Amino acid sequence: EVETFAFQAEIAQLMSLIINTFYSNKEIFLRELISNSSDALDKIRYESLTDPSKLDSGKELHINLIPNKQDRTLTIVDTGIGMTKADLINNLGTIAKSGTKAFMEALQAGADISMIGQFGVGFYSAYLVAEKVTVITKHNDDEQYAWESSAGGSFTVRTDTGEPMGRGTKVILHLKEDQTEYLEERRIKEIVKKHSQFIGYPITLFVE
Amino acid sequence: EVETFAFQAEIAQLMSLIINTFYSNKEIFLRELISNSSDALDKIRYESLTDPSKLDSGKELHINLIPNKQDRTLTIVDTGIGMTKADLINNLGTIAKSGTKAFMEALQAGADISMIGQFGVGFYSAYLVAEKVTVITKHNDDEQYAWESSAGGSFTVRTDTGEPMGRGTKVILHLKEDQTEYLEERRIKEIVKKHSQFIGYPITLFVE
Ligand SMILES: COc1ccc(CO)cc1O
Ligand SMILES: COc1ccc(CO)cc1O
Repeated sequence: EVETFAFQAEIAQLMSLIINTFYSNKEIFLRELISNSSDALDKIRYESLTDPSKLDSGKELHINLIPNKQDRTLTIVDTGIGMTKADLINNLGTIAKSGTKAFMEALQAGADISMIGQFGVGFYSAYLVAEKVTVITKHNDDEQYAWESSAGGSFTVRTDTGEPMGRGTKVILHLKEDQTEYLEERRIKEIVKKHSQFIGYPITLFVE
Repeated sequence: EVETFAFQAEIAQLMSLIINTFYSNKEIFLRELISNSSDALDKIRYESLTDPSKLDSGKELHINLIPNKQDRTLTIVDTGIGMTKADLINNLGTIAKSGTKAFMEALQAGADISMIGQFGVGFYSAYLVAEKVTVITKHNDDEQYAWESSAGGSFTVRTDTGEPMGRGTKVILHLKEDQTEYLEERRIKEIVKKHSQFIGYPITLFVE
């Protein structure tokens, strides 16, 4: 049982734009995914200030970076707040239609793709590097779900009976054939150091 | 009926540090307050996607900048989500103790005060320019409250029976004697243009 949904027109346009614009500085995708992860870790920390049972699903607040050259995947795992099914369907908890609008008009006033996260839709930068993106998420208030899209106007949602994760979000990036540099330890380290050096949670880069 | 609370030690330390460090680039305060405003406007927009009655307290999503040379105040008004009394007491909805920690260790690794918002405590930059800060807030789920602090380790909270605001947050900056440049139309315009030019909500600068 997989449900299939249409992107809103504006999100589908943002995805096309990210896929089709010539734009070399693709590396920013990782910074955007890590920021999303950091935000979501903040949220479950905040909630726990007043209800410490929120952390019964896992006390450790962190980010893992898991490359796999065999599968051609880069996985970003957080133990953040997670998303409900509703949040997942509703553009991964974003205000994506109005974010896309403000981003498009910025690209007019001399902005570039790297500024995507200022418009609150930095998730979609995944599509600079990935041909397909799988999102596994678990929120305290809901079940574990898998979201999936290879773009082209539609995404799926299914209840995930894969590995329970306890709480958080896992972004699986099925990388384009020409973007495997993002599987290299050296290169991931460099991008993390460049763009993500003041993140307030441990970021562990796994090794193969 | 005014309640008086002690800052957590770490927040009191952050406030001292902002007050006491020699640091010329004070203008960043406005960017930080506007970002907070933008975040809070995003939140009430998000909520409204699924419950349009959230906007019964006011449909218009915007930011006003109100200088007053007579009172020596600069007011930043948003129609964002607002804060509950609990959020207000608990460091204006922030994870300020762990934010302060990460900011302090950054200031070690060659970071500067302007990077305060990356640690999620950019509110406290108000204290670059203001000797006293009053926060009026109204959340859909609570009453209107006034928060007040001139730093020195303590803040007050009272239920505000002043002008009903419907929904949002109002930051009143009682400016230091030597910081009145932030009341000048020209200067506010310049800072908004410099630092806050891709905010996705109208920002109206009032005139005297
Ligand atoms: C709310 O949590 C999240 C939401 C979206 C994303 C996407 O990168 C990651 C998260 O951790
Ligand atoms: C959540 O709303 C807010 C919280 C804190 C501040 C502080 O600048 C402004 C807001 O609008």
